[PDB]
Amino acid sequence: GSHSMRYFFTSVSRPGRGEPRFIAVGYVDDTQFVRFDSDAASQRMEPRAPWIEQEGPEYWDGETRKVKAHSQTHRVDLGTLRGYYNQSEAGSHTVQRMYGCDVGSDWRFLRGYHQYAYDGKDYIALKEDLRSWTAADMAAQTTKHKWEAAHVAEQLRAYLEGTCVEWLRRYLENGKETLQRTDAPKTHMTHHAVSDHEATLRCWALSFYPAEITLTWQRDGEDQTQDTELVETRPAGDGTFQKWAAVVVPSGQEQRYTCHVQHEGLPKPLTLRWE
Amino acid sequence: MIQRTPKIQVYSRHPAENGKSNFLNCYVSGFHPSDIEVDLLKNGERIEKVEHSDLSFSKDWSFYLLYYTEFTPTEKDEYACRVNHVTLSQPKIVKWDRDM
Amino acid sequence: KKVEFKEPACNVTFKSEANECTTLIKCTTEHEKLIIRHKDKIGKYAVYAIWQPGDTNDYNVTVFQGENRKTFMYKFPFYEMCDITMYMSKQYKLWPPQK
Amino acid sequence: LLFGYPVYV
Repeated sequence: GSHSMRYFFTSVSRPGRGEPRFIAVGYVDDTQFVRFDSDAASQRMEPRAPWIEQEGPEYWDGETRKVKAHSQTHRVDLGTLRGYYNQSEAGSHTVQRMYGCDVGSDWRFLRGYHQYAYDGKDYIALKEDLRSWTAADMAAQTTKHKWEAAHVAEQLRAYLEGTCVEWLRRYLENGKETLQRTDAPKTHMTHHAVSDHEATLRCWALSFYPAEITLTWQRDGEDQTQDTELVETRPAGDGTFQKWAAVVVPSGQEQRYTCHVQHEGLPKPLTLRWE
Repeated sequence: MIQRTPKIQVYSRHPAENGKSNFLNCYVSGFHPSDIEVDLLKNGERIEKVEHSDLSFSKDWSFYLLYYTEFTPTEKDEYACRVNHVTLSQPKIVKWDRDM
Repeated sequence: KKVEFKEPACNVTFKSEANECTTLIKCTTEHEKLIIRHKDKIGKYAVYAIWQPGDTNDYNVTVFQGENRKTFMYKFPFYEMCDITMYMSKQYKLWPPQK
Repeated sequence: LLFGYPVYV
């Protein structure tokens, strides 16, 4: 199957109250494996998945040094950005960064990513060809120019198509029991009386992995929509995910509706009918 | 700047049964800035033993966090999640309806 | 030139994940290096796996120093710990897994 | 594994 590795970085300035709050987290597909929190006692990159603990001291010392370097750069970025936008030295601002790679079913490089956001808005992003940048405003243009001269894209391309993919494969193997698995959803339907004229039918999908899933309602065959409510897929806390889809139906007509579940772990789509 | 109101989902890890240990989850997502206050309440009172996931975010840069605590459902006890964000004028309270 | 090998320091930890009992055997040594062997796995720092009723309870660790080495054999009560670790999944009959 | 080249905006 296809897999991905992603690192997410968030740095928030808190002027007058010490250094910015920096949080870094690493993911392989839908499971987190490492984190770094500037406010944590350790001040070390820390494991968030037992399988990453198979990496030795050199890994942890090396990743700790590199994550602190990322923290340091973002600390400077916050200063640079407020300067770029002529903002007050007393306000709180946020810089976010994400980068990573995807591999196809062959586990060979598929695509790479490297982008930034300032105060919740796109700032600059590496394009798909991994050779050009996408800058929004004037400020981002300044950054772009600097990165082009510093050959940042060239170094990222080498990483994304090389080290990134190679280590992703290493992780996939070292944590195969959890990463290369598929947990089919456990499904059931609930009924909720809303009035003596109608009721809410809710289709649940629980304990599934990966997070990708499709839940849809149909009536006597036709596809229901706009009448169906969906919630964002959410974490159960045990490494698995949940999701539900609902539809308001007229009392006595419940059995006319059907829920359809599509998931990687299901040999074939599921169909649930109430009662 | 950019400000997004947090979406809030309060639910249990497993379908709830009185007497069986379970986990109460409060998943907050789609918010920005990251500064947010989240408390899990039992009969209106704040639960002290509450842990949360490491701050992360989606493709649109909006943040998401999972707050959780181990609890044993009772027929009487009421649980809820209290969230306050810059986007919220007052704390928002989403009750655990135990519908699953 | 000879070596009076010290026994490696090993710790076995358990984590409930997706209703399976994951096990992690992590060890250290003051010597050059070590190799942990459990089931079909080998590791210089730790060995990760999912433990299910019927699985082996053995592991061994070899410490090295130059051209010298010594292997230490171990048994561990994996079921006992997994049973404790999977308490919540057991309530909903999600553990032990189907044989 | 983390990218090892420090980058500044």
